[PDB]
Amino acid sequence: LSAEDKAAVERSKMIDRNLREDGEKAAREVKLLLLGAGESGKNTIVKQMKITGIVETHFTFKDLHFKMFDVGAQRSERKKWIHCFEGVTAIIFCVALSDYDLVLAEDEEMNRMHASMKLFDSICNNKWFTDTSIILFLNKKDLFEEKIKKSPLTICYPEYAGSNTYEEAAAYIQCQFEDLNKRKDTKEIYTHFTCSTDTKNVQFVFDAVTDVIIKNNLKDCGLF
Amino acid sequence: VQLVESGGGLVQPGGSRKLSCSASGFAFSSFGMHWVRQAPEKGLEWVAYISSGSGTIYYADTVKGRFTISRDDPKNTLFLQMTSLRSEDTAMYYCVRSIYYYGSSPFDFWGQGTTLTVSSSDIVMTQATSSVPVTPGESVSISCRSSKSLLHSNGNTYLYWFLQRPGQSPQLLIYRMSNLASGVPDRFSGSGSGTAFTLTISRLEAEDVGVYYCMQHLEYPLTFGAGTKLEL
Amino acid sequence: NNIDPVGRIQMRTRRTLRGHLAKIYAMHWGTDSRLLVSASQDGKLIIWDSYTTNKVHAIPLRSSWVMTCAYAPSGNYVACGGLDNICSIYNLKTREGNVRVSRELAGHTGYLSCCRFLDDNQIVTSSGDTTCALWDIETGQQTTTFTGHTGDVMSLSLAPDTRLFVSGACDASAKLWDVREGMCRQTFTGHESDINAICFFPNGNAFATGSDDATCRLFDLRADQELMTYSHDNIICGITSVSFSKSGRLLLAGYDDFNCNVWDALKADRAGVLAGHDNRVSCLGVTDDGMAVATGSWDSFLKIWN
Amino acid sequence: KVSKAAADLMAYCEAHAKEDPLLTPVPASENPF
Amino acid sequence: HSQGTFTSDYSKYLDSRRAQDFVQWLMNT
Amino acid sequence: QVMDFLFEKWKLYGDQCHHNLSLLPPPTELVCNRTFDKYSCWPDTPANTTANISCPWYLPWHHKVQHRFVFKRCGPDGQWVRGPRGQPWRDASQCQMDGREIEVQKEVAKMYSSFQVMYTVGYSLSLGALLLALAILGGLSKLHCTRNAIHANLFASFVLKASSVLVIDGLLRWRYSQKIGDDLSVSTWLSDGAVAGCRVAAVFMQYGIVANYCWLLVEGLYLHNLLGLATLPERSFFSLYLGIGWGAPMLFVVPWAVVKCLFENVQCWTSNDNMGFWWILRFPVFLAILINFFIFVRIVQLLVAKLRARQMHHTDYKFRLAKSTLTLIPLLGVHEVVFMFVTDEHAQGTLRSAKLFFDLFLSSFQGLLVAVLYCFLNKEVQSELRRRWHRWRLG
Repeated sequence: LSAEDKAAVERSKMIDRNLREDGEKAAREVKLLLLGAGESGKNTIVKQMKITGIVETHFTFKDLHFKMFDVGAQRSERKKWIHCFEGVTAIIFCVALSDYDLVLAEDEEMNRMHASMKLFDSICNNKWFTDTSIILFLNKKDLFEEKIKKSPLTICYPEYAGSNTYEEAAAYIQCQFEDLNKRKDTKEIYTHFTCSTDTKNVQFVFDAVTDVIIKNNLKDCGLF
Repeated sequence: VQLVESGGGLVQPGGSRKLSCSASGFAFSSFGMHWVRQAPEKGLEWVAYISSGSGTIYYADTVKGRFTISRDDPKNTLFLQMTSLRSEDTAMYYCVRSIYYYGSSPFDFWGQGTTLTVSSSDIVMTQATSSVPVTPGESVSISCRSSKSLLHSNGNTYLYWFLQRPGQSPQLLIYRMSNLASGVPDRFSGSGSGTAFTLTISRLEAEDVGVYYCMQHLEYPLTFGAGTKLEL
Repeated sequence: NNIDPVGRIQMRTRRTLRGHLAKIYAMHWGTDSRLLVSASQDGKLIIWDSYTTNKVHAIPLRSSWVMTCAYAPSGNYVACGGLDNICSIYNLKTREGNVRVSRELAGHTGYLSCCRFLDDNQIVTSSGDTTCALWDIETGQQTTTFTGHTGDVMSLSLAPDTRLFVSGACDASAKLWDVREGMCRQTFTGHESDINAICFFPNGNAFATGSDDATCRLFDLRADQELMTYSHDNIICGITSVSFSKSGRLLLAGYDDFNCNVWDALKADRAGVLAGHDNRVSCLGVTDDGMAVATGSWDSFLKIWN
Repeated sequence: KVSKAAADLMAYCEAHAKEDPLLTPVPASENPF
Repeated sequence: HSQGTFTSDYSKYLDSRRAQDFVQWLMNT
Repeated sequence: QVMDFLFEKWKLYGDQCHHNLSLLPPPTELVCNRTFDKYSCWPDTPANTTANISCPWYLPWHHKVQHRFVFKRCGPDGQWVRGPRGQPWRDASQCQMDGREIEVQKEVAKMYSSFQVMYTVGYSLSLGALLLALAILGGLSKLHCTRNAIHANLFASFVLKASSVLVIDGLLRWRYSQKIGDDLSVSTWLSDGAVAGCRVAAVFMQYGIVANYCWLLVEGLYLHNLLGLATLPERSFFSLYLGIGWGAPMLFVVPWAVVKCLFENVQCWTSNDNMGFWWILRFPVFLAILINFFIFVRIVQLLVAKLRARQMHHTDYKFRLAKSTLTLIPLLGVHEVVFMFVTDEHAQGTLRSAKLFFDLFLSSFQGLLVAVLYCFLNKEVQSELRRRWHRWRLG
């Protein structure tokens, strides 16, 4: 009966004290994926952050430790390694508002807002993200602001018929993306507008993710 | 890779001293620290041991109550503070580094050892011979016996061989009576039954001529015996 | 098919190696049927003592999303995989300390899928950019690089004689290689969707590719033909890990339907069901003798089934 | 034809069938868990 | 606290039931 | 506590006129049987008349009936009247308790038989449903989840509540539905028998409803910190909760026991003649609802802050999901509707009939709701059992 591996189960209780210690520390920090298309503007928000495959940016803001697992560019499919991210707190999509006039230089047929929406529904309608609350950043606010004046925007959307006003047409396309979720009960898609200007938008992210874990605590106690 | 001690002197019997085995060179916090001492002419004797993270604190039954021991892990040292020093405690105290998992090698690296001059149930094994004179190039085998079957039911024999080159620390040679340690060549070999044990020292060379030892590791406290000296 | 059946094989949850706090992506069985290493995703792959549910080593690793692990045949090198491509080889039998990282084998552009040690010095990775490349450990650079698929490789299964292996592509195709000439031997088709794991025949004449449309196929190395198909119309999910027995007679698969199922070398009968997992199983392990089979399901546990 | 790979298929799985700890139910002493 | 009042009025009653029935034993015997 | 007062008052009355037997002169006329027929003792000198002696003073209503006389006619042969069996016969009907007091007693005995079947069907419905719900918090191992581990340890603070109120029912049926035909039987029934069981269960009850009301304080202070309200500390984990939940009544019940055992070991330790010695055990349960009232009025402010995000959902569910929560939450907020102010000092009349009905009704069934709201109407233990049913679709 425990000859002298009784010191071995002393050690195998000692690192099982530390796996429970770091495991109770790494569950308090919020893990948030940010996923973007090609040149959508994800390099500005990590520049707006604080701080070869994926990267990781363990920044923090106002008594809360953050993680930020950017996808970067894995040349393989998103059908294969996307299982790893189940249990992320709140993913982040990012599209530039200005990325609608140019066509994508891969086949020059489908528009960028027609392909990024075709990439949005791949990650909102798939099995592993049915309750991960998306927080999409509409990016490049001011460069689209100058863009909308000299553009009738009929190239991207033929079905829209209204004024080419930034407080109307860009506020329309906010409702053009966030109505792709077939489950509008469990995925609280927040939106924001940020560019190289409009500094400190992680004050929104600090108050968005805080409104996710309470909506994930109340949902787990049956209350919601 | 490095262990240093301090705290020597000449005390009358009835004094006190705080020994200090300072640790360096390795991740000290996840090790087991033993305190084997050596009589000024006679064999080794276990004194005290603290587990990893100040866990299973033990003592030897001969010093069971008089000595206090602790470890300052932000300072990486051992506080062998002694109270009511007796005249039978003259020793060159060693401070041993041990580690316990599957396939491990406890008691691998020893302390360098400082002396301490004071003025004026138990499983016990026995040696085989106090001295055997061998001229090198002869492949001498040595033996050992005990008073228990050290072949506990999980399938391994808990006897650790050693070697003390004359003057320096008792370097380990063979752990679990059948496994070669790190730092010994592939000419040694150990074997043994539940109670009797042996060691085959083939093709003797220079400087591996010191006094040998043994150490059971089935239950605490730990014994060593008088130790087989090797002569020429 | 005149060979007699083997009856219903049941195996029980003999062990529960809890201690993890996230999912589990790889449980490679060690070189001496005794220790296993389990690839977590929280921060920490740990090595187990299977006989007495002890964790001998907590290894806090950098690339916090592991996707494969491997235990060296010399028993002292464990290599995590990853998706940020740094297949960092760890050292175990270290003089004077706990644990260390030896060589961070950067140089892939995809994502590491199944790295398996050919010996103590040649690690054969397999990543997600059509490159199942050999390496040299202390040099820190590649030695050869195997291309010839079209999509990406998802698994690797090393032959016993350390002469070749099989490539688990997304191409519904398996590729035969060599280790001493860097040449295409053959390429075997037959599946429909991507495959997720291969194991090898213990005699070295076959390999069983686990697809994602609920079918295994036992191919050949010398006759240029698939031999036996595996199918059952009630089961529909995707295979995640395939393992043979010690003899190659029994077959242990692992499915997305939260359970294993045990087929035959020839009969293809759903003999055993090793249920008992909450989420899907991820990895298996069959020892060098056969006294244990353990699964690596995403519910932070491992259960060893004998 | 087709029995060339069927020959060494059933040649090997029977020759190691006597030493399986999976096919043959191991008794309760030689099952060390 | 309610069962510390309800039972503490139950036994405050049920004592006085037998105290009447003790007199009902002294009479008719 | 009146019958043990009477029983020694009876023996004090018993040797009272037994001493007056020593001062009896012998007969000077027709003497009857100068006796004491277990309730009345006379000087016994009738001129073929009745007994003009007083009704005895050892009655519990003795000053209510004091100026009346008990009659017992002696015949002209020196002999009193008899009964049909042969019992002695007197006239105690004019010194009975008045029929108004028996009539107000018979109606409340219907009430106390109504309440004691109200909770007994309630606790037995709860304790049957708790042990099913406390089975699935062990059998499908989400046991160490700190929300489930503090709910599995609230399920085992209702079984220890419900069983220990059912026992103090059954140990008030043995102790009070036994015939008293033997006078020597009630000589020892007051002190010796299966009576120390009614002393150990009367503390086991008064533990098991302070180990339950302080246990809802833990479930208050756990949703306080999981939702993250103000002055949130670090390392307030549930090994502190076990000490502030299970052990905090052990700082209250044994101070109540030794202030009772020193003072009064009356019939089953349950009577409260002095509320000051009873204010000890009514103090934390009035505290652990006062604190849990705050954690309810804070937590309602949190869901009304979620009024904004429900625009894409229907507008007829801001009243639904505010009340499908505020019925889902009262494990803790089911008291404090009556007994904050009335507090058993002065609550008599129909109020004590009403206070001890509603708090008796909810607490008898709040086992059953919490066993089924927090362990059957959440989509985890359904979807685990829905797989285990499907796992049992092949055996």
